Amino acid sequence: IPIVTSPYQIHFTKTPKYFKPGMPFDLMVFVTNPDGSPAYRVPVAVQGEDTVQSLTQGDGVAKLSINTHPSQKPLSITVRTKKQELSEAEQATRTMQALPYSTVGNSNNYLHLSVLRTELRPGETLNVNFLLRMDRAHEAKIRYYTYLIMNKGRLLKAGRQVREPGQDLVVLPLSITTDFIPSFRLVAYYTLIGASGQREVVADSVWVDVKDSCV
Amino acid sequence: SPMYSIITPNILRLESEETMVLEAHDAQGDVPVTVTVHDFPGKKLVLSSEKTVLTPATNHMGNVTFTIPANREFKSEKGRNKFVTVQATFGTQVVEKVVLVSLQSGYLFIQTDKTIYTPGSTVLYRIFTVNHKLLPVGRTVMVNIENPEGIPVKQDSLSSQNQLGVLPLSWDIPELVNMGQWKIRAYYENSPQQVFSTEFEVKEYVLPSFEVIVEPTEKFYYIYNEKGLEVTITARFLYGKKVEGTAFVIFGIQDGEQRISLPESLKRIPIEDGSGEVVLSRKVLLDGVQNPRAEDLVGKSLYVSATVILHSGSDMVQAERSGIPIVTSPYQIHFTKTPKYFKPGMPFDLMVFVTNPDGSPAYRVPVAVQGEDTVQSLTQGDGVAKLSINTHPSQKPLSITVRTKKQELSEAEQATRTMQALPYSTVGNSNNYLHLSVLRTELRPGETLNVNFLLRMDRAHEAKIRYYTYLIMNKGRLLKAGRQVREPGQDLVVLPLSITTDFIPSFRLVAYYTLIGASGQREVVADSVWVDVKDSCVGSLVVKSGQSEDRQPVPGQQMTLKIEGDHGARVVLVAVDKGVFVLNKKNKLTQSKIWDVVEKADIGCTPGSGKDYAGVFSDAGLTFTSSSGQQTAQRAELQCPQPAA
Amino acid sequence: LAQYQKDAPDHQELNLDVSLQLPSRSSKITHRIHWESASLLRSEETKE
Amino acid sequence: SITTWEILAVSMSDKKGICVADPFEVTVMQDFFIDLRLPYSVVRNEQVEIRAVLYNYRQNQELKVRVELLHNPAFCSLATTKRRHQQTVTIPPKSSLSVPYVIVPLKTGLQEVEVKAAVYHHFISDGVRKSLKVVPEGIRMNKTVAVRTLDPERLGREGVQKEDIPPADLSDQVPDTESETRILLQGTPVAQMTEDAVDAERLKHLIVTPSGCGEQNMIGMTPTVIAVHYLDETEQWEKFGLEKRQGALELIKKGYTQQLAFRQPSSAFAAFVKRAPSTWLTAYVVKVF
Ligand SMILES: *[C@@H]1O[C@H](CO)[C@@H](O[C@@H]2O[C@H](CO)[C@@H](O)[C@H](O)[C@H]2NC(C)=O)[C@H](O)[C@H]1NC(C)=O
Ligand SMILES: *[C@@H]1O[C@H](CO)[C@@H](O[C@@H]2O[C@H](CO)[C@@H](O)[C@H](O)[C@H]2NC(C)=O)[C@H](O)[C@H]1NC(C)=O
Ligand SMILES: *[C@@H]1O[C@H](CO)[C@@H](O[C@@H]2O[C@H](CO)[C@@H](O)[C@H](O)[C@H]2NC(C)=O)[C@H](O)[C@H]1NC(C)=O
Repeated sequence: IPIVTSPYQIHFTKTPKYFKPGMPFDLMVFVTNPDGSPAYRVPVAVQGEDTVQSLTQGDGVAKLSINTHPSQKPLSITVRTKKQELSEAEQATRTMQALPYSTVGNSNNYLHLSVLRTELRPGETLNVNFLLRMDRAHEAKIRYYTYLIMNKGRLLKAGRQVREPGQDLVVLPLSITTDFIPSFRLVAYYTLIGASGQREVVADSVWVDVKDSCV
Repeated sequence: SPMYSIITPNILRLESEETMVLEAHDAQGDVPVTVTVHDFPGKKLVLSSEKTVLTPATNHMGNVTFTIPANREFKSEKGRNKFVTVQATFGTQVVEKVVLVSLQSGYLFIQTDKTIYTPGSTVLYRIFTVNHKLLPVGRTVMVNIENPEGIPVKQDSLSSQNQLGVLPLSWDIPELVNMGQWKIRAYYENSPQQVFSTEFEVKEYVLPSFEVIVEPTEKFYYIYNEKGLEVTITARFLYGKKVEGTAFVIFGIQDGEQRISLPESLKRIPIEDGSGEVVLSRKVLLDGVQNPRAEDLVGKSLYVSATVILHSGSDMVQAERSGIPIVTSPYQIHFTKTPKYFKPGMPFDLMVFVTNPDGSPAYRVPVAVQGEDTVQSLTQGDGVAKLSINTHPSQKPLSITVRTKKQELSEAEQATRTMQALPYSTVGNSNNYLHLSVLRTELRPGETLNVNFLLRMDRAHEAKIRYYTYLIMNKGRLLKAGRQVREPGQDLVVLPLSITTDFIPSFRLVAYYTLIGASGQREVVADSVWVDVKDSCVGSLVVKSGQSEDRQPVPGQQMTLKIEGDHGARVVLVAVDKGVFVLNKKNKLTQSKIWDVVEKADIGCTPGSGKDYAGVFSDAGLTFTSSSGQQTAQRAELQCPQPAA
Repeated sequence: LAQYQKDAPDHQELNLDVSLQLPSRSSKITHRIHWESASLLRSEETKE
Repeated sequence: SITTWEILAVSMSDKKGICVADPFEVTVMQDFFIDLRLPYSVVRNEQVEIRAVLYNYRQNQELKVRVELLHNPAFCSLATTKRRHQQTVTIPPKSSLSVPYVIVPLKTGLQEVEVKAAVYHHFISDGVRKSLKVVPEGIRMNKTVAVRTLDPERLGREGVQKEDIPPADLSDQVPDTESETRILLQGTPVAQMTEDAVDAERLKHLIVTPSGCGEQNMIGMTPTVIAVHYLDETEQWEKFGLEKRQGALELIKKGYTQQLAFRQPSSAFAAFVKRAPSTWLTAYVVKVF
């Protein structure tokens, strides 16, 4: 039975440590009870502005997101609970610092992945969003993304998602089956020849969790 | 010069709070704004209150409120449309817009102790008086009781002020009475044209001691089923024990409002272990009708009438199941939750509503787009499936067809639906769009919702878009509005939105940006989407037993009734024998039917999007007007334009 | 044409004052029939 | 009453609004009991059968029951004060048994019937006392006395009308039974006497901007002023356009502004301030204003 000052314990273990400068960044905050059990419906907030809050989901994860500026400087991240009636001294907090994504030669050509955060059950569909970020002089050369699915130490699924000029954001419906249990990573990349005739490869990845059940 | 803007709903209501949103775009320094409401036509002046200052610190924002009164002068015209025009003064530049007025003032719900009564007995009834916000209001209500042919026999007039919006009343039925359907009709004093009603039955009856349930295996009939319609009989006493007896069951066909009976479909089965089963074969059906075509049977409906008597011979109950459709498909697909306007050159979301033939939502049926078999999705719990396409910059309408892919079922059994979407028209065909994308789940209060804003324009003007302007429409009024700032290079921004009890049952999110583009021309681009919220109470009222043991109490015994609920609320109770509902369970009021009436009073007519920025707001239920000249389309009808169907 | 409308002529001129003399005769039931009550139903019940 | 009660509760909160709770069910029951199932009504002085149902829900025990119909001064049967009408029956376990009785109603009204039963070797008993309506022979009739038209201007002459309603003769009325006289009045809705108005299709052209001299300003102001007044009384702004009245208000207000520039210092009007004042034009503006 722990002896602590705060009825909660916040962890960035499930939070990505690298943000995209000038691009929105998602924060997956893992809030737990002192023993290690997930906390339910505790409102945590970003250090900047008390208005940006969110209540923890059923699995002990809270969803927050920021809109990063094109700053190449690391971004300080601090999350703090705002549970009512409890004093500020009782509110848990955790602090980390994220690092910026580095493009090929700092060309400022990025790929951004964004995915829904909910208790995912096999048999439902998931919309994967692919966002291209680059100067539009080279946007016509990106006609597709190439994605792969890693699950349980092996490649489960892979394919192409076509893209037309001017459509920086594309949506790919993905059906979740029992094979994606317990968790999987989605990697994606595009390629082109830019600058003065030089090969450029930009990549991105994201980790997804699946709800506990039998195959 | 900066552009001033006023945002108000399409239709304003009497005797209710009306949100007024004032904004200035690209403004510099402070600007005082005075508010005034005039009558229309003519000038008599109905309200002169309220003023505010749009501040660069507040991003030139300011929300103010007003309330439209009701007197003998307002309540004069009852049958035709009348309007009032609010004028807004931004410093010295005045902006004004004519607005539609609704003569409705709130809601009326009527509860009775029973659904069916005896001559010479007492009728107890309570009326809950709430405004459009479902909060207790104190107003004078006019109630009338009419006979089967519509003759008012008893009428009341009373104020619920200081009674917390509850009017408990009573009335005695004489023995000299015409049995049949009797209706209670009520309307507020300041809104005589908005009439509410609920019905009850008068009969010479005695309550039975057991219930009869007629359960079809499927709530529909597939024509080419060789076995025919299977209907399971279930019967039990009112206290929960199994019934032993013999049943006589008969079938029939319902065509429109006229019912045809099949005499030879009669069967006689004993009821054993509190249950029975009877099957109407396909051959008997074809023999019952004189039409040998099975195609003509599609679209008609069946009904079942059962007569059950105990093996003691002392009681008898008649039960009925009706409206069982005769269809080719066990499902019905609808684009009702899908927007009818797509963005050329941008991905578009499809919200497909698949239902069972009766009208109930279907669960976990896999539907797919007709074009390309790879895109499939299973329906969620509320009968909605998520599909999406990658649109080409085609200015030609795009045909969308969805077809279910449920296994084992034949292609003839697969439901399908076909529609054609329309392209969004930009200002001068500038091809500068706004795209909204939002998660699709059963939204419960206490969760956060991430709204995604995607900007589309040439990067020569992307630095000029420094903010978005968003508003939330819920239950015919503006609930929340604000700005979301944007820095250069951030075409996509995310805004977490927290869902509270106020967003029930559904809300629309509109958003827009503005700038001076093309060759020096003001441009306004808008987008919208309609979101559903899970049906539930605003608070939480729970009734349970205080005792934890001594199952099945004894008649007359004292027991403890435990009621858990929000602090400060007033609770009304009624305990009825379930036998009355076995005789008549119609007109039973519930929370879901309350949210059903609210949705039927919504002024929004489209699940978002639109032909242009003006159609976005006009379809959502908003009026927009600026100092520059851009304004919403004129609307003079309270109702929503009817689909072609 | 505006003066034709505005106070547009109409067929209603209802101004009926109707009263009843009851067998009990404790009071005389009296009602008025105007335009707003043109098609209004008035009903009364005696127990004899 | 032995049944499952459905308890409906609705809450009223000034902050959380109205809420209809889920119906709550309370199942009241007794292991052994009787159910006397009467008809809603019975005809006076005619023998009828009543059905009393006795329930035994033991899983392995059949019960020997003494069931008795008690004496009644309003009903005739074998039950008298000296002689009771009692039977001894046996009910198998998990079953029900009905014991019929024969009675005769003797007097009208909501009269009382009572039955009792007790089992041997267990001290478990039940009794049912219910009332049912004893109705004399006959049936309802809703005959009409008279239907007539009221017209004081036409009937009675000189704005006054008087008329009687004779009582119904109804020689077939059952003695000492209620009889209501239902009086209904309904006025005669008279409409029409209105001719069609101009549909405002081709009237959209009368929006003219005032300009020119004083009389020329009145020429441009003339059609715009009367048009808004015509559309107001015809309430045809739905077809014409609600936004166009606000635009016409600016032009009419603008015409009133330009008209005062040609006003003579003696409150007279002419084409110019140099021109002699026009008596006709002065009267025309008064008619317009
Ligand atoms: C890799 O190749 C295999 C070939 O075995 C692919 O599996 C087939 O996928 C198609 C999808 O159209 C199915 O219809 C076939 O039934 C599959 N093959 C078998 C043997 O079942 C697979 O899709 C390819 N890609 C990946 C990522 O595995
Ligand atoms: C006598 O009373 C009856 C009601 O008991 C009335 O007639 C009813 O009229 C309705 C139409 O509005 C029918 O649906 C019912 O079936 C009628 N009932 C009958 C015929 O018993 C009416 O007030 C009187 N009718 C007669 C025939 O005397
Ligand atoms: C409109 O203005 C009202 C001012 O009365 C705002 O209400 C206040 O909002 C702030 C921040 O949300 C709260 O801290 C205050 O407590 C609110 N006032 C009261 C009396 O409680 C309202 O939020 C504004 N709405 C919009 C959409 O701008």
